Amino acid sequence: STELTVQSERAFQKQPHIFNNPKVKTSKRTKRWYKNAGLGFKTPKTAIEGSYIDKKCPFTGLVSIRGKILTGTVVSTKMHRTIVIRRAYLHYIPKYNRYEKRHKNVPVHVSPAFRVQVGDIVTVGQCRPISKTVRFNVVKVSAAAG
Amino acid sequence: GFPMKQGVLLPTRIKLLLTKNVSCYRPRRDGERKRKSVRGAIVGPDLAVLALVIVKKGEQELEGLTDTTVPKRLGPKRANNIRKFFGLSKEDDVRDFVIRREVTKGEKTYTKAPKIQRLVTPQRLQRKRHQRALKVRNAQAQREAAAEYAQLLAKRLSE
Amino acid sequence: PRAPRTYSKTYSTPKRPYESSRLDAELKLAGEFGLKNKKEIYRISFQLSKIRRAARDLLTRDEKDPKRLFEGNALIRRLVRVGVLSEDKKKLDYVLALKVEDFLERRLQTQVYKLGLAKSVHHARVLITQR
Amino acid sequence: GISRDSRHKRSATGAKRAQFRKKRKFELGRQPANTKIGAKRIHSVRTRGGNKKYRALRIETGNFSWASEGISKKTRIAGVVYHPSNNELVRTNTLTKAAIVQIDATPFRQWFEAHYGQTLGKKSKNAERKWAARAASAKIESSVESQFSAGRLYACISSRPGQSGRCDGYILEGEELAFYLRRLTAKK
Amino acid sequence: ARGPKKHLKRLAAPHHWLLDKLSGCYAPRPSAGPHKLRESLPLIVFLRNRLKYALNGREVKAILMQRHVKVDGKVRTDTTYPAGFMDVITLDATNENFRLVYDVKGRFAVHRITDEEASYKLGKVKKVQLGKKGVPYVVTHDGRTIRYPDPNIKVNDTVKIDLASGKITDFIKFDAGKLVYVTGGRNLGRIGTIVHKERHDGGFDLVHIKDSLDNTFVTRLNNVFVIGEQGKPYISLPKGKGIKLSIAEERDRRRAQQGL
RNA sequence: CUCUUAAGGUAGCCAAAUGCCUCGUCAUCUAAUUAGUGACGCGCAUGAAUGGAUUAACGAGAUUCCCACUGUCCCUAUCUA
RNA sequence: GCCCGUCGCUAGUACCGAUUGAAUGGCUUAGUGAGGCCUCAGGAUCUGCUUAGAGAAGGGGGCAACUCCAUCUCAGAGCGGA
RNA sequence: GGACUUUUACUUUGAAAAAAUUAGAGUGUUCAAAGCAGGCGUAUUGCUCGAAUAUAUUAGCAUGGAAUAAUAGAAUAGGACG
RNA sequence: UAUCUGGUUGAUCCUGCCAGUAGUCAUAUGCUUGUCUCAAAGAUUAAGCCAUGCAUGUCUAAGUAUAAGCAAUUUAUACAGUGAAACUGCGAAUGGCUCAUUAAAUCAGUUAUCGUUUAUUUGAUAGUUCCUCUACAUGGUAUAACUGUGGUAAUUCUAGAGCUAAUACAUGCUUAAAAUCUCGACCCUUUGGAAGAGAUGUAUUUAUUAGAUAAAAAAUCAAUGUCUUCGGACUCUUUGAUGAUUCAUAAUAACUUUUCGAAUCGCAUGGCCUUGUGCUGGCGAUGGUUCAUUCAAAUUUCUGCCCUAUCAACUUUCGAUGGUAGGAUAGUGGCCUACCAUGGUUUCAACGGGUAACGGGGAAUAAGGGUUCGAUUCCGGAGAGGGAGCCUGAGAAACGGCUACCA
Repeated sequence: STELTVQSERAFQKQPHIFNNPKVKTSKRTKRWYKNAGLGFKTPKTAIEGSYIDKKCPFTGLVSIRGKILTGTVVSTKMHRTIVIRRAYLHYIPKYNRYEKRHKNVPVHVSPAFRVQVGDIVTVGQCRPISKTVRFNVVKVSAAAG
Repeated sequence: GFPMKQGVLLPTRIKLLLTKNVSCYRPRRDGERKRKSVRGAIVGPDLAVLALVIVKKGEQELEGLTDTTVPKRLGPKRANNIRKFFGLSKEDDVRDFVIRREVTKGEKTYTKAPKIQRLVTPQRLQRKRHQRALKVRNAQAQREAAAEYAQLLAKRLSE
Repeated sequence: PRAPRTYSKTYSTPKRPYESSRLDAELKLAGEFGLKNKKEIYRISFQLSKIRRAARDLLTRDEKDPKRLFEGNALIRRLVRVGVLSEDKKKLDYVLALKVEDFLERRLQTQVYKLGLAKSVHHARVLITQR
Repeated sequence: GISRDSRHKRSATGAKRAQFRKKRKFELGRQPANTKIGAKRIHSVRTRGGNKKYRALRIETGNFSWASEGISKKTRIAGVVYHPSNNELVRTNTLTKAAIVQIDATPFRQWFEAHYGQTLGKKSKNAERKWAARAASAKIESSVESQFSAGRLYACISSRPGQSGRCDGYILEGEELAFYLRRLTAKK
Repeated sequence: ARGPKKHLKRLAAPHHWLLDKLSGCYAPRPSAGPHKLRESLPLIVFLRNRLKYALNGREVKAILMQRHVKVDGKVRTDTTYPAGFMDVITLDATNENFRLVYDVKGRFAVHRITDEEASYKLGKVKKVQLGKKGVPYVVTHDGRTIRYPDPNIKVNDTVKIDLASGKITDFIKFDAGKLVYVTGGRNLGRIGTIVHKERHDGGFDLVHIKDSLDNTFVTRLNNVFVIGEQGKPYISLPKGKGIKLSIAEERDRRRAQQGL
């Protein structure tokens, strides 16, 4: 529900091997490593001018996007830095030459770069086991309703 | 029938998990441990036999023992191990020192001897010569093609 | 763990066991071609059905169908090579009108007879099965 | 023994699971090397497919690096000060990654005062030539300088002593040191 | 299964060997080697199933143990050695030089090349890597690695190797037009130019193709093996040039060639 | 259908605090039960505000058994005022 | 003519039912806890390094003086390993 | 000229795609069930065609289509295009 | 290969079942049984119990031969043929059997490893090791078989004393040229410069750095690099793969109970000149570190399961969903642990229950659609009386391995 003032956890929050010399006065108080995700996914401003950490962020972090690029609607933002996406479809029963509405809930990691709520069509991408349930990662976010 | 075991203490049979390089057990396959019975290390009256070894010799002679003496069976076989046995030095050529034993057939007796191992031979010295050659030759050749490529690379640029 | 040396059965008993009509016709056949039992007609009745089915299916397709032409003419070329289909009845329409005795006629049995050598199918029977 | 398998867990739905198979070795886990401070004691452990791991379970002296000054010196490691995971590690002085430990400062003293020719907050020709150039570059943080007076430096462990066998770390500089400093007077 | 498997049930073997159904429970099972065991060809199957130079599998070994056979110039003696595409095989004691190269069905045809040409082969590069000590290297489709390559050589480009020195001697790039051999899939055995490569980020680029008959087929980049220029092969193609004809056009070519 | 003497024991309940025979018969609990319980009922002599049957809760009421417990006992000993 | 229910005989089936009924399996609270594995120890027996004193060698190079490497033999004084 | 559906379902055609089984081409196991053989000849040092094809109705991937059926967009203008 | 018929009435037409009919890679049983081809076969009930035998061992020209083995001769006075035993190496994790467990598990098609391990095969890959007077014409110990002293009723039990090998065990030399670095005797004061001293294989661990790009111009601070026409100037200046990375790879400072860098074996018998058993030298074998290949493995994305609500809420017990750090693993991961939040699934059927449930390839039934079946020739899975634990090894939570409890 809320993004900490970075140094909230008992461990110091920093990007691995991104060093800034104290003997060298600059502009930015802290350097910032980010990358381009791939498959033509544009990295957001928030992913750059931020001081959020998230070692599980697609950009700015230590994961990567390969496998399956999915899309479903947001159904639960109640967690912290991960949400629940619903994926609706239609199974085909040969016998009745007809279909039935099925659905799946797919847990996804949501970077602090995106500020997403229930509603919101979202574009997630597969990314190795982050954490038991979670296997995918928010990458692009289509609008809500207004 | 059970054997005493070094330093268990106790004067009674017990069952230990035994392993490789341990008395009272010869492993029938690699990594096979076996729960086997064993006798203590302390002398009781429940002993069938008791091996002793003589340290200091006593006053009188022991007929089966001190009196008689028995030879070793095998003599030295390694180069220096023959040298050490007779006390030779590095340049003494063992070949004419090795132990020979006579074997009688019926009417043609013959002798035999080991096969001085570790012995430095013309062949061995030839092998070290080859290894040396191959190493230096292959190194230079690997530097030949090294610079050869680096110049093939500049002409992907300078042109 | 070997390979299942495959197989299949050759005949097909009738759906209705006692048709005085059918049972008559079957007996007529068994006597003139000199057969041994009803199985020797079931064998051929069954063989006939696939053929008519094979052709029944090919005909439903649009003509000049790559599969229809190959699998049809291949069917027709075989049926003619044995003497069951007329030399110029080489159409799938003409194989659906094919009937049992066409096949039945071409047996060695009714050839040993049909050109001397025997002067009786029952004679022809024993002549074949005695080398 | 220990099994890192996920089968014994529940499903997210909350459903239980019947046991599918017995435990396989290729999902095993082992007990922690809880690496304490003391005379060097390391045992190894045969891992998957040949391969050695090094159970460092007693360590003095690790290899640390003054990051900004570009060098590294092997010190001694005094005790454990803080630990973001668990304070019990601190109390029993236990060396993990992300540990925060006090280390000797004298090897870092002997470098500074000889590299630059200065003393930390109280001849020859080419020696002076070098010092003169290296000057205007050799003033460091006062939050780091004043530490030398005590002879022990705040450092953070970046090795994994249960794995590598090394208790290597890096002396805390920047805001990182600033942060652990703040945490060190709120509680310790 | 507690470890690597060592048997091959004769039914689970690759069909394109054409081993019989009956006559035994097992097939040879390629040893570990240059080619993927499913994409390979044991020497036992060549020397008795494809050449009939042997009957027993015993007499296969007796031939091999005589060192009677080189593969790519090196004398191979493992009964079930896994030879493959672009390989040569040289039965010296009978002046025969082959080259395992594809049928027009999907099989390994008995292609006899000259006593020359067997002094080289081709190689599809798989990766181009910077090795250690700065040295660069390429890896070909038969587990050959050649250090110090032409900087131009990228992935998918083929490579002219010798056969007693390694060493690349010219090569072909992958662009439009080139002459291509399909090495697997529904079009295995076919030959044609290029027309198009339809790249797909994420995975799987397809490569449209056209033969010497204006028939356009498509496969996956993986299956494409460049072997030279339009109408200009860098090796001797087997009979039929891997052109592929329908079952219809097959049947006509049979009955016509049949008789006289 | 009949007689005494007005009716002729219904709904229920039982060897029940009411059953003689009787330590009733069957089942259950036990090694073994004139005990207990569940049943059966031509019930010497059950039975309907002379109240009948059921009943949660309550009981220093009567009765059976289990667990725990223990000098009640086997089998006695020792100590203190 | 058809036909309903009590009542009466025989056989079969399921149901209810004292028995704090019984059996088998799975999962389990509490208490107890084998074994091998990891670890603090222990140290039957083994053993590497170093040092002074002793006996016997050969010279790193001298008219008498000078001084290394290797090997092995017995009182010891240290610090290490299996 | 390459990329290009607001977001889909649908439909076309392909791709990756085990063998056996099934369907089915050739072949005279003497016939057939089978098998994957075999066929021709100076048969005294030979020649030669084969071991096809189709099927997968879910899902994924690639692709031609935009009818039918869903869906988003400018209303306090917090609009589009440059 | 799109078919019906017999039975409710006195008779009729319907509803509607029962009964007949036909097949079954469908099992049993009965009666009968001549030939050819093909050949399933203790699945069902009891993954119930098992006498006895067998089913896993293995050697080349090429690791170890002092058999008091045999053949015998060798040119054989080190050995030399053949070779019991034993050591060393490799295999015993494949196969074969069964279907007990298992219902989102397994399995199938489809992905993923920018998330790991991999004996072996195949292709590559090593001049650096000591040190401010060193074995390299080759270091040091030990053990088996054997010998002899023995114990026990008993077994693939073994004790104590004596011997001797290695590609076993443990040690340990080696190689060219340049260059770049740090420390810096000293000299001469300027644009100032150095004499030689040490360091620089790979692997290990940690930090720092390079790994550039969409199109262009200056100003300075900091430390110092070429130059020229000694005033000041500086051009043609280098960098790979991916859709994407802290990638490949290189560099700097160091770290290390220091990984590897041939003390090995068979054939060959040649060539040089100062002629010394001097120097050079062929074809392999077996090793070896790192990468690649291969045979794999381990996790993994999407979609798909039979009956059931007389199962409606489930999950957080004592991890249930997530976050941060750590530990552990070959590695990702609530896999485990600390701390922190209260999340996670559900009428589109969760959760629970049943299955006489291993999944699939497939099988039976032929209008079509469907119905039923799949222990069982192939693939995947699992198990070896029940559980757990573990040694060895590349690989096993292995059972013709061990350890324990249970039966």
